[PDB]
Amino acid sequence: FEFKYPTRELAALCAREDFEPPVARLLSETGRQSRTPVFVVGIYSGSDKLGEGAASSLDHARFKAAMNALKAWYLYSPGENPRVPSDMLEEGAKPWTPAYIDMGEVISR
RNA sequence: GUUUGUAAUAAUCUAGAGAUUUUAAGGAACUAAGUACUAAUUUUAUAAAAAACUGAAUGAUUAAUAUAUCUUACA
Ligand SMILES: [Mg+2]
Ligand SMILES: [Mg+2]
Repeated sequence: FEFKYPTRELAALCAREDFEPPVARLLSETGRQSRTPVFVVGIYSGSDKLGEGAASSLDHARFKAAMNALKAWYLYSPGENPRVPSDMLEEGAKPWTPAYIDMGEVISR
């Protein structure tokens, strides 16, 4: 994954799914006014925590938190060893259950 | 200035080694001041690499974008 303006893609995702607008919140911090600080930022849509990222800058920590929120959306997995439609060709197989079909990747500014 | 000490020549005196006068003379490693007389004097000698990170405050300038499609315009 290589993101470009991940903060806009996450705002567009929440808008598409009708989630509350994403708000970045400082969960923890230490070393502000130092050479290697640690800002732990978490992006919430209402009261639910979507993603979190820890970086040495406030902006970077906010971008890293949005990227991790988008990865969690794209890297959703129903299971590690899921059934494949090719399994029905092998006779003697259980009935096929409809799989999850996504709408498509978010297109943002 | 300080220091050393009264040069030579000349005049006079002297058995003659010398004396007197011109003579506070003539010198001088030194000190101070003044003076550009001498030397600081040959056509871009050498070295020196040169503005970090995060937060905060406060400015300037700017596409600081994405998706679909393969034709579009001119002649
Ligand atoms: Mg004297
Ligand atoms: Mg700096």
